[PDB]
Amino acid sequence: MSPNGNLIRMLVLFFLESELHEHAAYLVDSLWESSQELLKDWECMTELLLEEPVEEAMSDRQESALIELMVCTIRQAAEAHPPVGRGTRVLTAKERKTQIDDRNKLTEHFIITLPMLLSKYSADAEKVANLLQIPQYFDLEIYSTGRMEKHLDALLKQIKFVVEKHVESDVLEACSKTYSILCSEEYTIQNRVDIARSQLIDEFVDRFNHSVEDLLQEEADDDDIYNVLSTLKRLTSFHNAHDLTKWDLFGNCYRLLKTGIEHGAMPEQIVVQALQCSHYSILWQLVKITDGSPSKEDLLVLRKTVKSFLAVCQQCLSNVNTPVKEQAFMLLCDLLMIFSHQLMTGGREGLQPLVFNPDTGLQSELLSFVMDHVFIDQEANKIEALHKRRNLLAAFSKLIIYDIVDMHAAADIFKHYMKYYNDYGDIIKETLSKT
Ligand SMILES: Cc1ccc(CN2CCS(=O)(=O)CC2)cc1
Repeated sequence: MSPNGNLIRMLVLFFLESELHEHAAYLVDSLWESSQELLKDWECMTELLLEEPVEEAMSDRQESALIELMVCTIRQAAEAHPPVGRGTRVLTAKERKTQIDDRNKLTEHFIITLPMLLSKYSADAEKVANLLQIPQYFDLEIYSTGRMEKHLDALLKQIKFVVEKHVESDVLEACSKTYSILCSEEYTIQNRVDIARSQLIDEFVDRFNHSVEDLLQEEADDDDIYNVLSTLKRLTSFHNAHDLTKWDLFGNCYRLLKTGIEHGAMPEQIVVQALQCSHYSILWQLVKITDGSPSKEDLLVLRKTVKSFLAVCQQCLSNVNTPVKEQAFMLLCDLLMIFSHQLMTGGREGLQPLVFNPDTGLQSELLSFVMDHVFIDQEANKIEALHKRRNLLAAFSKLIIYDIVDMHAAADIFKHYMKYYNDYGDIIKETLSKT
């Protein structure tokens, strides 16, 4: 109890203080055989985190490590398998019984205590994004069973306060995914969560629409920019996993982008998010059309939308801010792939009107960005910026393979940048072999 408390406290210390475990998941996984009993004392963990001291209080860094360790243990108990990259899969009857009981214990426990945890740590973006990894492991049927509706309300309350207080893509994304999980995985509670969700969306769609109108009718206050950006981030975040097409967000994202192109002066992060939000609106318009039985005008309306947006992402390659150029680029390669001829596969040849072959102008510009932003002359940030330029190349690589761009003009650029490997590589290879 206070014994298990000492062990968990020293465990958080050994993790933080040694460089002997870099990943919490890996430490937990390694101690799992020997210390499963300790590592699932979740009452002890939430107590440490929620109670005030008498004494010796936890530091902010230890609080954070304890949450990350707690969530790793919740995953291991619920999944009953090592974490990704310690895998090698069949459970014994006793492991299956322990998995069921463990899921039951953590579900009953964290349904009650996750609201209290979110409440206390509501400001700390890292901690909240960690704490919201938890409900994905819930046995959601218990929200009915244990007459625990009071605690579902409690969570939705605290998710609302979190979404309202924050703009970090991590946090917003954890809220978005957590609403997804609560909704479409149990009918009893679906109806209640849908209401809390759509109410939350309405409040943000109002704030966004009022902020857009402020910004555009204006010379523009720093408040006008914060208001648009902050509300748009929430809606973009959610628009990935929630179909928000009933709110015409595309229209206002389009105006934000059309204004910034025209008067040249839209803040980079408003352009980037407006781009992402518009893209997510289109993907969702497309899903509703594939699955429905769409009329001729239904298709031709989505066509006009996609053409004006391809045109916006085209013009956005010429914006000064490289984050914009990269977003515009990534969406161009996505969209030109999606609205290729592939679309007409699976007897779906009704969709011909939605196909788009990029013109030469666009292919040339999708060639330039590669030359300018994938192939550049010149710690942690640089291995992250490399994998991104890899994604940007791979994304572009797909348009080459299917001849959506000039597949020859592209290979020439690959010759030009590989030259020093085809001219001196053999000599460099054998030399480095013998050292
Ligand atoms: C939102 C936004 C889009 C594009 C630009 C770039 N600007 C317009 C394209 S251009 O070549 O006509 C002159 C440069 C700026 C802002």
